[PDB]
Amino acid sequence: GAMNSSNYAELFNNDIKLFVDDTNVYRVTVHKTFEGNVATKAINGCIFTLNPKTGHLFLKIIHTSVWAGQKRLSQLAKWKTAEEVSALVRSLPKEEQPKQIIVTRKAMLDPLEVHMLDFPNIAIRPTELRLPFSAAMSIDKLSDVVMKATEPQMVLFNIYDDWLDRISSYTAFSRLTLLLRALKTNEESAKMILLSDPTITIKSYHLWPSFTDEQWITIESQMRDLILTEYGRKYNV
Amino acid sequence: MNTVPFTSAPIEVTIGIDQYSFNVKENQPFHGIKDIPIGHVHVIHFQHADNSSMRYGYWFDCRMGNFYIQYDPKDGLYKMMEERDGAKFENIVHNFKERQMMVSYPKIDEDDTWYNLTEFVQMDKIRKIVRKDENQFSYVDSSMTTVQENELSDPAHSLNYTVINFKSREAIRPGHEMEDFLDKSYYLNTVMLQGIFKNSSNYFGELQFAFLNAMFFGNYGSSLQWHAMIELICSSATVPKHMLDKLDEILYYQIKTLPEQYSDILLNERVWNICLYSSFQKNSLHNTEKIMENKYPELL
Ligand SMILES: O=C(NC[C@@H]1CCCO1)NC1CCCC1
Repeated sequence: GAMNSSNYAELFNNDIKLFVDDTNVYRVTVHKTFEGNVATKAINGCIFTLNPKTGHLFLKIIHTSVWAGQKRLSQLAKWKTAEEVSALVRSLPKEEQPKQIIVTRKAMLDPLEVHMLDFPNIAIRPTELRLPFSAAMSIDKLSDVVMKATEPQMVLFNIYDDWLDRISSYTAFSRLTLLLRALKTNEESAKMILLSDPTITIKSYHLWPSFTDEQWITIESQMRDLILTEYGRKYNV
Repeated sequence: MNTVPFTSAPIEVTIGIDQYSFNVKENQPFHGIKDIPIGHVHVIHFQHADNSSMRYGYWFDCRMGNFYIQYDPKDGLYKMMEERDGAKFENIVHNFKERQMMVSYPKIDEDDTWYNLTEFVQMDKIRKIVRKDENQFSYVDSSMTTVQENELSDPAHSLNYTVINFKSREAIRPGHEMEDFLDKSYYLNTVMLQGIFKNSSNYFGELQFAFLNAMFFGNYGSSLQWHAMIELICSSATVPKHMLDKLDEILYYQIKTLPEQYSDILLNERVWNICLYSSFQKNSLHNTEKIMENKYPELL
């Protein structure tokens, strides 16, 4: 069944599961042609496949060449996503394969279902949550690897850095979704908060800065304030 | 012209014969149905006046034997039986006709409705969907489930329709996931037509038989089967031209004959809107589209 606020802690039990977000797979800039018509130009994209318990992120980079000479690209993007997720599952040892894949957009259900027919015991689930995984390209080292890629490439990251040494998965996922929600709602301000202080650095082997526990509390409060303000503006409340 | 005599009519019942129906009162001197056109299958069906649930009935073909109906007070229903003594049967039928105790199959000469609804339906195929090999006729009722329904519980009493499942290995070639799911032509033409049904006539016969079971008995699984077989054709980009033309005629008469009051439960909105307006074959079912629009514009 669908994943929602009510069964939220299922994400952090010991059944292997993956979120799959396809929102950055097919990315375009829109521009005018010499004749004054509109055209798109694709840029590199990515599938965001995330184990919310461990933080492991399988970032499959989608090179613009995959679209060459293809029609109905937004529909193709969903099947390409499902093809690559299915290939990822096949590549994993049996004991690492997920028991559930949760797609962030319901239009991925049928493509993934069809690509996963060989895994009848892997449940493909939609979600009612409005997760901010589109903002993954606001994380500088993920954006940098996607844009620099010259060919299809699968790269492994831990999106929680070392946080799990000190906090639980539930708390780690809440921090991640807060940071991403903030980056989605007002990227410039969120990034200002994260990097204002030059003395706090990002480890060469990490995605986020090396905050102490106390600094994280301050950071998290600043992201909350950001998100609430932006909202009052959105709705004039 | 053939006859299905009735031993008696002990309980009040509405009797249908093909698309016709008559009311018979408790212990009314009714003794059967004559002038049944040879050359087609037929269905004789029943709904008791006391129990408007479980419509039931029998598919038969008078070229395959002499059949009659007899009420069974233990099992509480009108049962079809075969009379193997041909002299004894002719004698009974001649006496009942002489005494004019039989209704006449009420075919108008101009009317091809029943032919058009049963064009591809064969008794030999019905008896493979309804397995009861000791009888030459086949019982169907409102409640019988299909094999596909069972997979998702008595096998002897199931409808063994061909299983169609758009998200199945059978339907989807490895490496053609997107192609085969969006264009079902290879599942239609190779898997189903060439492989399982062998020809389009057998496919159309099962489709027509499923529709008739849905209409006459309100058999829900039959209704599912009918719509699935429609959707498989409409969702294929490559369909022989003769099949599309014939499908348009098949569906036209099915929609024409459907009771107006039953369109809500017997017609699936999604399948019809997709077949007539979104699918590859949206422009290939002109007669069917025209009667649907003029008779059920609400559904669409
Ligand atoms: O490669 C690791 N991290 C993944 C990328 C590198 C930049 C950040 O994300 N870490 C390994 C090196 C030492 C520990 C394991």
